[PDB]
Amino acid sequence: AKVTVLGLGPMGAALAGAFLAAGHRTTVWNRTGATEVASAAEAVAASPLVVVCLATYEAVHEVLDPLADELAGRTVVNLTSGSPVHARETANWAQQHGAEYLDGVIMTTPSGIGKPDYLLLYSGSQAAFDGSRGTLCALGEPMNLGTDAAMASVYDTALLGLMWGTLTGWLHGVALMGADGPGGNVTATAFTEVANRWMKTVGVFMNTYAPHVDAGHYPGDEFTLHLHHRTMNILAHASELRGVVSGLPELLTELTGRAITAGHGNDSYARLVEFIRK
Amino acid sequence: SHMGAKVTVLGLGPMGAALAGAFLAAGHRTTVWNRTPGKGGSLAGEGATEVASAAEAVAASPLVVVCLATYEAVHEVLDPLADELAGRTVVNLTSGSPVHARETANWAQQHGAEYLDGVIMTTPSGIGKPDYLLLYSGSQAAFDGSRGTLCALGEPMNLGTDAAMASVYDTALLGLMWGTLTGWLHGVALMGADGPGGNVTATAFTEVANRWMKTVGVFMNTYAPHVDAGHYPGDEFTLHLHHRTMNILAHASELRGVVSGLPELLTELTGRAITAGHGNDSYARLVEFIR
Ligand SMILES: [Cl-]
Ligand SMILES: [Cl-]
Repeated sequence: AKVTVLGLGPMGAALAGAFLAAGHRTTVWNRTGATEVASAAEAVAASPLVVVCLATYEAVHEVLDPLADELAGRTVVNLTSGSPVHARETANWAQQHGAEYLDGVIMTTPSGIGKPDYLLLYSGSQAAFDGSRGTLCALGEPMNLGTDAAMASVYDTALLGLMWGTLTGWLHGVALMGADGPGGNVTATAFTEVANRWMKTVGVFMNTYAPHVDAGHYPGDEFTLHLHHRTMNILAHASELRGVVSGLPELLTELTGRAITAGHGNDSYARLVEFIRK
Repeated sequence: SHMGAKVTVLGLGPMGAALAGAFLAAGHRTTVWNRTPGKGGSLAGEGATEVASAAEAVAASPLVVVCLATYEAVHEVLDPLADELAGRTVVNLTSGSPVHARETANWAQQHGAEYLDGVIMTTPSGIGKPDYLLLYSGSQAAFDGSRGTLCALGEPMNLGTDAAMASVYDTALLGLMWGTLTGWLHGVALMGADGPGGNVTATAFTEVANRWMKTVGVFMNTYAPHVDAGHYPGDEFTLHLHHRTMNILAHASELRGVVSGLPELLTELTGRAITAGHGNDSYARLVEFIR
């Protein structure tokens, strides 16, 4: 399959190599076995699928706006990182000039491209995703978020916050396990061996609590917010004894405490969405 | 019927009665006791033997599983049975402190009982299900000799030889759970909010999130040797990048009215690491800034 990569930076060059490794006829172009052309006009003309990874959405428009007429009948997969509004604006512009627009985000570094274990998230034209999915598989596992092009930007930000939340609880537990004391002086590798098994149950919690959020009904069942707050105060006590100062226990008891004061102690953790949202 | 291994459960609260049922369902000759009568339920009809005294329950099995309200109650029940427990295996799944676990273990060693201190990483309805964890620490002889029976409750993991480890592990794993779930709630509120690419349901985001947690699990496994080595190479995701992308999350959350305190925590923690000159280092370098 013919595919054009616009932008051969660290990530861009990784994407072009993934297409070549997967047996695609690849044309490349950079602002600074692949067939490199000297102009973006030539690159766009060489393929019906044009993948874009530029530094900013401003760079995307500076390169693509002069090519407004050349893009009719083509598919534009824009993996550039940017805001939800810029993804929507580029989607509308592409729709104006007759191009199928898929906005995407790469959920790994340049060295993760080509490996099918890393995710790339796309949102926008469904005909583009379905028609291009086999080619996009060269870069990693493709997921279709839906029809709104701006979804990929929001998802990346929301998934990074989930990652940092996980990693901050992990680092807190690592220091907790490493501190001197009875049952302490455990290495981070030993703790993480158990932690990664435990993450299967944490994933079950998230799967259990998402319908709670959507329904506005948060049955506490066997793990009420009373018990969360109860055990969070033990974590804060243990952390103060073992010298672990991460700010997490203060965030958690204050959040649950506000929900308890509101009278929702008999609810599940998902009720706490009402206390971080507007 | 019930010709499997003989096991006693002390304590018939919701969790203890769940443990007894799981032993029965696996076919074990199960003797049960509770500090107050009438809390056996359908256990005796399911094949268990309820006895009136803890001394009688202890003498009925070479494996004694303990699940009471507190370690105070543990000590009150076990203290009079010092000689009765000599030569037996005591598996104490009561929730408590590392010191109480250690006090109980040292008492057990004093009187000739093999002691495993454990924690159950689920609720009573999770006992006997799939992939739910029970963590044990203490006597390796007890773990290896009792493992086949303990599998009736859930997936057992041997944490090591220090009996107090299980208590510390439970507290550390809960913090990891709350950190994950608070970042999840943050993403839920971020995704559901108005705006381009928004108004996404929590269920839709979570299906994507549960795929993403495989990569997040790789980050933890990658960073754990960093902490143990004291060497935090940033590679292609440095603390500089973390901090810069955290500011986008902070501004995006501010726009969409998501107020979790997570973004301020992350930028503050990474900010001190960069000010100290470790911006090129990995996320694992931050362990020195909470230690
Ligand atoms: Cl670039
Ligand atoms: Cl009790």
